[PDB]
Amino acid sequence: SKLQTLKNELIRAISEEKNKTQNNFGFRETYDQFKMKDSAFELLDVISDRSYAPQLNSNTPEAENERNKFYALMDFDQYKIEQFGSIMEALYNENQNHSLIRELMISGLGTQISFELALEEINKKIEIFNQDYLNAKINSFDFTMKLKELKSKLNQILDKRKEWSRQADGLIANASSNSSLSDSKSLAEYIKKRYLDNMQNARQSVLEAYISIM
Repeated sequence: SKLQTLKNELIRAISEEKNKTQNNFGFRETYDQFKMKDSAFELLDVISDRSYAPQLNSNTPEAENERNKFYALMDFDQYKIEQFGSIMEALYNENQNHSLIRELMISGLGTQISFELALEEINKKIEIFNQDYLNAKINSFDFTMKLKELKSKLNQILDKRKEWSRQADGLIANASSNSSLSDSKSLAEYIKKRYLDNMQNARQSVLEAYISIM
């Protein structure tokens, strides 16, 4: 079966992606939350009743789970997270950078949440469609188009989650050596000009991809 190949490919790819997002492997959050406890994580409440959405830096298990999505965004790579946290900490000095910091954390954490919801959405749709085909509600051509399109959305979200991640690498390569030694304004300006739009667009793209699967 060409069809069974396609479907199994997909189910495996979704699985591996799902294992990733988890596989801490004894990854441990540092005590200062990679320099973001008293900076970036202070500027937001948990993204995923809303009065009880804890501060993202708090000692609650829901804030920890959310911070763990940020670290998944950065592949549980502790020094990359630290290098990003330290630029956030440099920016936090001037309260006029705070809304940039918040915007940056929304683009990233937002990218990861939509990513993981989309993986789950794709999985659900494969299952529904397979039953529909098992129940002979749909033929193999319809099942194949659906799977192809699901597969294409998977590729869009992977590429875009990676797009964000490389934005973050660029900024780290430039600024994690010296951010707290730099003019804060120039550092903010650099980020806005080089990185912010690419980050926000990675986020929108992944978001719209997830929306288009439901």
